[PDB]
Amino acid sequence: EIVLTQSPGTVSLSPGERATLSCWASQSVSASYLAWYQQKPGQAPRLLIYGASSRATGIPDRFSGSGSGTDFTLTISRLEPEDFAVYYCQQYGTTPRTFGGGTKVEI
Amino acid sequence: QVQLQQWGAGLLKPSETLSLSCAVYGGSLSGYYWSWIRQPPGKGLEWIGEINHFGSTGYNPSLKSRVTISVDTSKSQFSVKLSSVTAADTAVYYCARWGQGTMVTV
Amino acid sequence: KNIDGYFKIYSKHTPINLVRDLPQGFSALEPLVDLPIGINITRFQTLL
Amino acid sequence: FNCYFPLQSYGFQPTNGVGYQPYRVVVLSFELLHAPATVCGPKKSTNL
Repeated sequence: EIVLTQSPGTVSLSPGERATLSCWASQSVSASYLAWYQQKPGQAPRLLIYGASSRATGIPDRFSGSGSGTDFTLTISRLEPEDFAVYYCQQYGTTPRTFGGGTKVEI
Repeated sequence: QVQLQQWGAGLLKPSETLSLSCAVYGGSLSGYYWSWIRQPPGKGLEWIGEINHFGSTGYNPSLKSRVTISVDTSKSQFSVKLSSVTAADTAVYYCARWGQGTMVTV
Repeated sequence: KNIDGYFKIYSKHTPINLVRDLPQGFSALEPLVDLPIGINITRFQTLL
Repeated sequence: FNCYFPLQSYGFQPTNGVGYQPYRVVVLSFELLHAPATVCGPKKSTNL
């Protein structure tokens, strides 16, 4: 039942700018049960952040996650030319594992 | 080395059933947790089912009593059997512990 | 006396009928206060 | 220029995001050194 509220739905930014993805849950998510996925167009889901603080293996250090409870926040400190993809967050603090709608990084 | 190849997808008439294939290379499916991930066109990810390595398995409520996931240790393959399919089940199913994605049209 | 971190203090008020020195008599000093000072003390001085 | 104050303020509006909100933080730090314990818990009895 945990619905993840991602905002904004779209975000247009230039390279080098800091990109922040907001992820709010309808219920407080215990122990930061938040996972971040970046999905390139025509590409499979790719994990970015696990536990909302632990980055995936081999993912760039520019990726960063933040927040606790009903706030999850993904930060890309320095935008990359291949960072313009859809990012979907997934909350697994309840048996019905649910993901967010996805935020599109535009140019 | 590590690769998860999906198979068994395709177009299916309403109310029919399907059996997924997820060939794993370099991994011990019976020894690590496995789950199947679907994504309808233009939507986000939806966790449907997961199978614990010891044998435990769970399914999301939208697929409860309709889906069945199992593994052939004799072939080290992950299977995701869905029954009573419908239009809403159309989604891209990639198997992860990720795989390559398998579009399901129904 | 201070032992094992505890500052033992034993006390006794008593009426006296004298002006010179310590009288001939007996009584004890029950404990009044224990303090977990845990600090070594090697000197002291009274306050008038 | 190239001389920046190392100290800056929090901006707390009720409109700021939930992750951009004030949170009163209480840090409870315990020590158990060789000194005796002094701060304990009030266990409750039964009848006699």
